[PDB]
Amino acid sequence: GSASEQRVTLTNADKVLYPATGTTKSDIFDYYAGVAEVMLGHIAGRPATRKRWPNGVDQPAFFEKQLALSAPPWLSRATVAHRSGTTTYPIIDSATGLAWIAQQAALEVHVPQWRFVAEPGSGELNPGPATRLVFDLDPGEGVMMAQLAEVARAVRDLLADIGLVTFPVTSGSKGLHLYTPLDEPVSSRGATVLAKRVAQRLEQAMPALVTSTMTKSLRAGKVFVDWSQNSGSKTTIAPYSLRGRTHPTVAAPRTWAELDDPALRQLSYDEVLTRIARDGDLLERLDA
Ligand SMILES: Nc1nc2c(ncn2[C@H]2C[C@H](O)[C@@H](COP(=O)(O)OP(=O)(O)OP(=O)(O)O)O2)c(=O)[nH]1
Ligand SMILES: [Mn+2]
Repeated sequence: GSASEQRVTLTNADKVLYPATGTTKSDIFDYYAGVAEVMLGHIAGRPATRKRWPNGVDQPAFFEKQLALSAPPWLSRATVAHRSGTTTYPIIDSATGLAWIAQQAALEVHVPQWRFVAEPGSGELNPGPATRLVFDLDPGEGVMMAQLAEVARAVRDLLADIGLVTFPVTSGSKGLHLYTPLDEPVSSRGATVLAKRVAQRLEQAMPALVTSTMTKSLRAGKVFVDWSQNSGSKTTIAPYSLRGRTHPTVAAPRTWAELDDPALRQLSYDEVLTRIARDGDLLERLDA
């Protein structure tokens, strides 16, 4: 047989991971198979952080970064050297990798905004430049859909001023993520400076509606435009990832027109599958 053959065996297919909806391991396994083609492009080359709920969303969960030796040997992996040590992460780059994610009850896949880059001579994978910016728009107390959308459109307009395109993704939880592919990749530190400059410019433009800082007392009635996830040490829920919440909602790509809907809400995994069939990947232009 082939040494590099990728195989995953689904166990406990009937096990309910979302008690509120009765969503099972098998549901999740089929979901990740269903979204593989559109999901993979946006996690390719990135260290994948997992959040796992072995007995579902009403039972304890844990983040996992290092790839355990018990994990399939055929999974791609690469190392990040940080201040305190060294971490070797999985890189999910095949449908069977996503099958492994399902089998792990890794409901959530989280990635940074940079990709590993192979050295010309050595071929060793090392962290490379940011390929895209992400903004996390977190609505504060009492912020309406009209305001959050208004703020998203303001971000998009400022980015267009600098020749960039913006893609909205409702997070699956409470807020809204905006991605923009960089014309020239730049260091994560540089990406973070740029993202910060954008958030501060918007805050200057609409200080009643937007904050660029974490400070808790300034949050009420404002959208927090979080630029800090562009840090190379930070990770953000991957597009098409499930969320480990009461319902199986998804970090779902949207159209700008959809954000114009006052009835805007998070989308469930079944809706996301139907939308892929109809429209393909709304994020097709974000990566590759
Ligand atoms: N403890 C821990 N926290 C993490 C890690 N990676 C990311 N986080 C935090 C920072 C991210 O903002 C967050 C990802 O999911 P959250 O629900 O907290 O933020 P998200 O923007 O997805 O939801 P929202 O739209 O604000 O309701 O988790 C990690 O490895 N360990
Ligand atoms: Mn948020």
